[PDB]
Amino acid sequence: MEDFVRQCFNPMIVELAEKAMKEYGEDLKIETNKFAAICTHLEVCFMYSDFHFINERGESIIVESGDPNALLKHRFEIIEGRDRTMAWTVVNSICNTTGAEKPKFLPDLYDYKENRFIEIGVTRREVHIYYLEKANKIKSEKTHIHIFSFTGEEMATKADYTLDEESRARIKTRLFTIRQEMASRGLWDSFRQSERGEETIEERFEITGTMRRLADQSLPPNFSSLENFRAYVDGFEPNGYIEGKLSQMSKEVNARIEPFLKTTPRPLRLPDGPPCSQRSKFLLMDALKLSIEDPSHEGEGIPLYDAIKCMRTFFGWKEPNVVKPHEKGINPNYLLAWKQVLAELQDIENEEKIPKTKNMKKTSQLKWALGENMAPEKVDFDDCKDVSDLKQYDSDEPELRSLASWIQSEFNKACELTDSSWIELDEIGEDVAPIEHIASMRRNYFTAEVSHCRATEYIMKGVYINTALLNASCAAMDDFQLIPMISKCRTKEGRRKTNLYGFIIKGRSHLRNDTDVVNFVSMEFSLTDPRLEPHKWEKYCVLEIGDMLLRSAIGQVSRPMFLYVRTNGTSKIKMKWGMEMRRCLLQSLQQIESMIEAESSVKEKDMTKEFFENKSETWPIGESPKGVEEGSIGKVCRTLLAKSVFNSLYASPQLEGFSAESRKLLLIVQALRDNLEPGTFDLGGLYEAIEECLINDPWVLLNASWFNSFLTHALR
Amino acid sequence: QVQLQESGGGLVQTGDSLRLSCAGYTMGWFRQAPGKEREFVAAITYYAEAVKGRFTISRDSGKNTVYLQMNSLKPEDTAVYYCAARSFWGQGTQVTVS
Amino acid sequence: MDVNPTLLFLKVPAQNAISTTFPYTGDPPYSHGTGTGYTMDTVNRTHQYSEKGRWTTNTETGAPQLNPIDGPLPEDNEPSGYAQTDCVLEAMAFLEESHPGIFENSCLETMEVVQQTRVDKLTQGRQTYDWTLNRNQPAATALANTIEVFRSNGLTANESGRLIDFLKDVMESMDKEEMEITTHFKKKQRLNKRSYLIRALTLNTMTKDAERGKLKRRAIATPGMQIRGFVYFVETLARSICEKLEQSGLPVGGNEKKAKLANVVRKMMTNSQDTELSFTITGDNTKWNENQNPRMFLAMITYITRNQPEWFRNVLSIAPIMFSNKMARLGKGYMFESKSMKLRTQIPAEMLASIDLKYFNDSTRKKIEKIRPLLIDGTASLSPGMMMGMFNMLSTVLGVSILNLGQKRYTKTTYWWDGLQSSDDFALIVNAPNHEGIQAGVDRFYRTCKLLGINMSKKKSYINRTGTFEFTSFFYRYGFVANFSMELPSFGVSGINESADMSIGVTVIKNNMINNDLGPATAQMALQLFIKDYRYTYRCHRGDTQIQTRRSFEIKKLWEQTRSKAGLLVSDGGPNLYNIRNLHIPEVCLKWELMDEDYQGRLCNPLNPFVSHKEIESVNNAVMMPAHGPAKNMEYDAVATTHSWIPKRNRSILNTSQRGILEDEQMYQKCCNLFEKFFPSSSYRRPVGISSMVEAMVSRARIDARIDFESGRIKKEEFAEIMKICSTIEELRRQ
Amino acid sequence: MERIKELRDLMSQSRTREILTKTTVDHMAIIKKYTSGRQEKNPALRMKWMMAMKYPITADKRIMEMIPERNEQGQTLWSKTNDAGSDRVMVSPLAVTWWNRNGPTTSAVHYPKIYKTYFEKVERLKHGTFGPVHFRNQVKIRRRVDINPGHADLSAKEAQDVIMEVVFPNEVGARILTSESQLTITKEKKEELQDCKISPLMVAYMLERELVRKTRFLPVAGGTSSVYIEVLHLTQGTCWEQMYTPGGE
RNA sequence: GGCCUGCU
RNA sequence: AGUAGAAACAAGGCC
Repeated sequence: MEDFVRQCFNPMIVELAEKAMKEYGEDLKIETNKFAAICTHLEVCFMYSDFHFINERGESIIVESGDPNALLKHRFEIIEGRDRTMAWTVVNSICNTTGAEKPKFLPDLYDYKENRFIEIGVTRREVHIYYLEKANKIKSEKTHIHIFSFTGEEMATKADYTLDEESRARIKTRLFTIRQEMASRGLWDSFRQSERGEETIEERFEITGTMRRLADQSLPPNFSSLENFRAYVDGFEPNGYIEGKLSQMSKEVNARIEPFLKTTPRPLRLPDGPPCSQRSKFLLMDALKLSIEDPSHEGEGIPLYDAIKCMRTFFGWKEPNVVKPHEKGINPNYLLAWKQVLAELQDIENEEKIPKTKNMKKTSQLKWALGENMAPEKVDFDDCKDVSDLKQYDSDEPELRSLASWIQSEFNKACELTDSSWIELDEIGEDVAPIEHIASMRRNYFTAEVSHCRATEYIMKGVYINTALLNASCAAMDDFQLIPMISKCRTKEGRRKTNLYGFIIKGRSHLRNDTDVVNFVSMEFSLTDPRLEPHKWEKYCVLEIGDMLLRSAIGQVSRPMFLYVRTNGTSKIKMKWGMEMRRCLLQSLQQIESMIEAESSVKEKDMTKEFFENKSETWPIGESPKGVEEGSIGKVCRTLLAKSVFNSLYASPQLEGFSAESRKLLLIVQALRDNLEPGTFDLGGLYEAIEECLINDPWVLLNASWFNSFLTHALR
Repeated sequence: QVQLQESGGGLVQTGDSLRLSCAGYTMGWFRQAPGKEREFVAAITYYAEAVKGRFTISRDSGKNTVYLQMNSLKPEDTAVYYCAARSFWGQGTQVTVS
Repeated sequence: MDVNPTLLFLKVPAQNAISTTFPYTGDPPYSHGTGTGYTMDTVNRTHQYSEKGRWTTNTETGAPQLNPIDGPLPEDNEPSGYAQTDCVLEAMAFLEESHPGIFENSCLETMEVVQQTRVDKLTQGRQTYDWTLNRNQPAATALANTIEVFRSNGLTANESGRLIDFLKDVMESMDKEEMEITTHFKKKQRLNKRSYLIRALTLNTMTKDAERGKLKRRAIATPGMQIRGFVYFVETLARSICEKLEQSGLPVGGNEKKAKLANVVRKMMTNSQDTELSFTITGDNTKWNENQNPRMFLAMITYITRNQPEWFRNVLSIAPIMFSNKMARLGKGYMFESKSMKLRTQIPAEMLASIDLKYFNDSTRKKIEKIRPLLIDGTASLSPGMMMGMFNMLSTVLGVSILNLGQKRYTKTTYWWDGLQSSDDFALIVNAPNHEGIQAGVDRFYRTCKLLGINMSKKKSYINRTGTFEFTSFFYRYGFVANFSMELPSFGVSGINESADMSIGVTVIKNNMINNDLGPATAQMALQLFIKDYRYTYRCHRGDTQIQTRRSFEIKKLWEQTRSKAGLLVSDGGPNLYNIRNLHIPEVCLKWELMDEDYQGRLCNPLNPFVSHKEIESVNNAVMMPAHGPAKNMEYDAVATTHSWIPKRNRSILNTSQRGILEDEQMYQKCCNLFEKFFPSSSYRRPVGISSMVEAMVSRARIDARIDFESGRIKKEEFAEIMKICSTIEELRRQ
Repeated sequence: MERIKELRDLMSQSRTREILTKTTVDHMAIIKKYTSGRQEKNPALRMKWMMAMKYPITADKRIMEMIPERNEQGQTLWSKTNDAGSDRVMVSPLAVTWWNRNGPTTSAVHYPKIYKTYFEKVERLKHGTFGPVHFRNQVKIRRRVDINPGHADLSAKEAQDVIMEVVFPNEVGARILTSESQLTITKEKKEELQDCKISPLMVAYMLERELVRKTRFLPVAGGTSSVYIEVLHLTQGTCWEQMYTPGGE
């Protein structure tokens, strides 16, 4: 039958009908009479629509061939011959522009004169039944319907026929051409009734070929095919198989509970080796401040001018000389770098306006100090294979180092009060609710407690230094840059003040990965002689740069004044995390506020004021040789803030591992102290897990010592 | 509705013979020389003065074909020969006599 | 006196101050170089936990595979992957018996979803291993490349737009003699059957960074695109199953987890009378993923899909069949340094099979020596067990089956147990009349776990009396206690854009106040610090200050120009009006009534060249990877302002041979923008159909010109011009 | 006019012509998401790192013809170098602030009508009345509650057709909404937003947010009302309760 | 010396 | 040298 559509109809219509065939997903080889019927429907749609044009009037202009002009409007514009999505697109667009009603089924054409749709259907059966059939299929329709049938008859409601009658003679001539051409073909044994509305399909997902063999190799050891295994599974029913293997399984497979008593836990062993060194990016306990007493705010001002003005406030400069060498570098380079920094600072002082940011010369001194041109050149393996020295990067456990007493004193003095306010908080919306007033009062109390704390000063120092370093690295990637360490505080009298700890020289910072390292050299003034705790300054070079006179009742001290100079490095991640050190304030004060709220849930009243003023209640916050010492809530605030600050400063994988594996043991010990009969399956394994995190970090070793002390004081 | 295809043209000798056929009502054969418009040849019977006695028109209504049997050809018969139905025109078949 | 914060625990219980034990204020550990060492170590460890299995060689991939299932029962407490098929089938049968109709229903909804799912659902995924280039690429890019290759090779069933048809094409590709791929350096290369099989069965290994809570780094894996559809269907089934199990806690959030934990502890302890003792085990499973054999997941799913259409069973079984034969790419490679000659070199991992061992240290030398036998075409066969939690939900199903297997109806003894399982972590409440009963119950639970290939970490687990325990960093002590140290890293600028960062910060403060019991004063301090950091990050200072920045001049002139300066946004250098009462209001709407009409109009102008919206999914959704958890998405309330710009892209593609991808990106985006202008609903609802672009665009041009004349700007001249231009593009597409 | 013209210009060049011809409508989404840009793992780090560069943001090409290349002192506002995989150009953040002080102005009166949810929140809070804070232990119990206070009793898919018919009336397709509540919602949001020119996508997104019901599990103590849950952070705490009555009541 | 890139 | 820690940075590539 398909030979007929090969022969007669034009290409355009046959591929339109083929795409309509693909539309609903049925195959053309099984039933083709539908293809012919609907392609004839589509053909009558065209032949009825084309050759029919309109101009600004009604009364369509009919031309056998559209002449070249702007007057190519089509009388009837076709609906079908398009995908369902576009057919409904045209339906909705016509409804929204023509203000007509939206039909629920697919029309075939639209006309302007009568401003409505045409649903053309030419069926094998006579018209006077198919018409009202499709009419009762369509609900309350104003779209006019018109149908032909092979006998040659026409019909329509309203007795309406919308265009010329010679066109309809055309239609029925086409119709009988179709008819008495099948006459030569002979199809009416099924042509009248060949489609009955079949819609059914079964989804087929068959495993075959290579993928089947893979299925045959992904079974238990004693199975040969997926078919057999699935049959076995379907036939499988529970018949007490877990019990049999449990009985047969060796009894050494057990989870015996070892009781956890007061005498069970042993102190954590600390590693032994050379004392632990300093790792901070700046001096914390041995910092010195040169000040100007200016009225500018933290960010307000220009760095270089402030630094120069602060440094001019000090008199007593001496020619620098080596006091304590780096022990691994070239100290003369550090000396020359310091003198170069001074010289270029003067050079800025001379000229017209202090630059906002200064670049330094790339001398051999800072070329060595900043580690320039030291990365091995990257080459290909095929060119370097016979080199005996060629091997992997050194990948082994870090060097072992024992704890020293300097970190303990540094933390002790990091929780001490100061003679300045190191936090100038921002603005918030004016409090409107009583709860907001309570929150503001609490916040004011904590700010009064923590602002005068060395932890806040360290927070500001780190934030400013890391912000400046990151910005300089991102801006001046190539050229070495000078950045004075600046921090602005407010005195007890209320006068604002600036403080200059020293200088940082940032080097080449072409940082691609988050782990890539930018090297800088840090110089900081101090008065602490490095000849008393040399092991804490393994990586520092310390010079003697001047003498300071601070008013004291013992005449006047006239102390020496040294310069701690070192080469340090950071990374994008480290800079970003060090510039978010202000969340240590959060951590600490959230803990304290949780304490206050928990206690106030007992007594139905806010308990902040008496906690902060009466200072009757105290918490164990340290141990003295006499015994455990307790301090007021403010001291707890400062201690927790210092702990968070040191966590942010000495952060490392060792800290995370020890924190987790020691929190586990802390929970076990707490369960013991709560009389909850705690038990363990392998306590030695937990101890070994904790002890492997303690390698060389001073902070984690101090935490381990604190944990041992807590165990000793606990378990009683 | 009526498509038409001509066959049987080509290069021929002067005095030679040629059978045009047109596969597809009354039918006509018309010709067009390169320097002119349409010229009547034959219709079905009637023939033009320049081709009478030389050429014969015939049709098989069971094969749906009209034939033009050309004999004793002249260089002046050189034209595209078009078949026509009566409004419907073939594309024409080239006849070149030399 | 020496200060010691830990001594604070002598007065404050450990859980009431547990936040102090979370050093989440410093930089988390990161990996620096290759992850090849970790990948090799994981492969060797997975293969040696199942050493007593049986060896075979796949006839298709030619790789050695180790099957430990039904192997000898363990005789020691070391990790073991010798799961027994009959035991696990019985466990699943008991799970079904205790929850009748679970499998049949879940299979019904899964069948619905599978037969109505679309291909585009695969684009909604993070990095995936594209085999066309042998590298990780965004899910959409890899899917597009694979579809292009399939269409070039003759597999065009995916044009049906159905994920099931895409999987049919994927499987049909397995039986092809020779496929063709494209490489740029374009060159057409031919892949034989075995090479393509291994490229479709392989995984890409990387090192996990920003992982807090352990000293050593780990390795993670990413699968290809051929196997992700089957994984999607299997995980859909597993999620539908777990949603019907109250003992599971994987498909829920954190608060739901806490609620279920509280309910289970109350149920276990309350029902226990005075005679029965109760004990809670806070258990962690050692080597959870390395001991879960994909064959056992195949067994579980084929038991689940019993009495179901065979096509459903096949499509759900394809995934574990491929995991059982999965291969893993070793990784980036290894970098060597020579100090004598002062140079460095980078050898790819694919050379580990043949490269001499003189360059490697003892540990790496031994690892390579042990893993070499499993190396096939630069990748190692990893049949014995899963790599990194790809089947999280099925593992949770197995754990829930174990938990339910002790409902006192199967224990047949006075002791019994229950609890909650979330993959790699569990809380187990066991009750028994005497300590001997508790010991026997825990011993039998451990033994049954060892029969299913699941191991309990004795070093990271402990048992106490009920009332105090831990679960996924949630510490329960007669009621869950807030931590607030897990969410600390999320208190900074997110890094999306100005308006997005502001809204996200305020919303995070609000949420942590609602959930993590953040205090009022602490919340105010957090708001102040966040505002400070926000102003210092975006160079948007109050405007009345003299802080010179790259943006302080325009901000200052805008400040001096504005009359009601209280309406200026913090992004434009205005005062901050936020407070505890205003944390749930966008900044634009909070300052709407205070803005000057000129500044208000300039700010919220639709014609601004900065705002760009791509799809309904990416309107106000921000992907923030939370600390100590998987990547998560958040809805943030924000008004589309001129500050909603999107930041610069990487721009490093220009120096790579893969430079033509940018031209393809630009052309695809131009075509997509044209289509959207032709089809405005393209973004909100993704268009569907089987036609091509130009057909729809030209036809809609026809119709829209028509109707927009029937009322609108068009004129006959223009309408006819459009009609004949449509004809022109038609004949152009013809040729 | 224009649209078909850039269509023809695209089809003029062979590569785009092939892309338009061979690519089917269904693959629309795929190729639209086809990109070499990886999703950032650490957005904060790079946002703090990119903002230190010049020209850190991106904007459409049109910015080159609305904003001058430099400001009064000569600080550059935009660059002509396009982004990696787009025709957009990289520009400095000042071009934002500049746009807010001398850029074109419009009538933003209809934004309150569009962003109905946020402005309703603001109005509800502005007329709220606070009360005394009572300090007592709060038994926070976890419950499933609806957060959206303006949901019109419609699901996502249920209101998606409404949203399309309100914004994209022609792409609705087969669906014609039956429920009369949807009829009235369509009428109201059609006549209200008849000429709003913000964007079809944002309008659809905000209509989805407003009408679609959404639910989440939260620890609550009292309240349980939709209006009382949006301020759950302000009314309920660990040991304090703040009586509050939104402006709606 | 000149120019390109900074998660590809 | 320095940062850092089971492998890396201490710029890369292209002419």
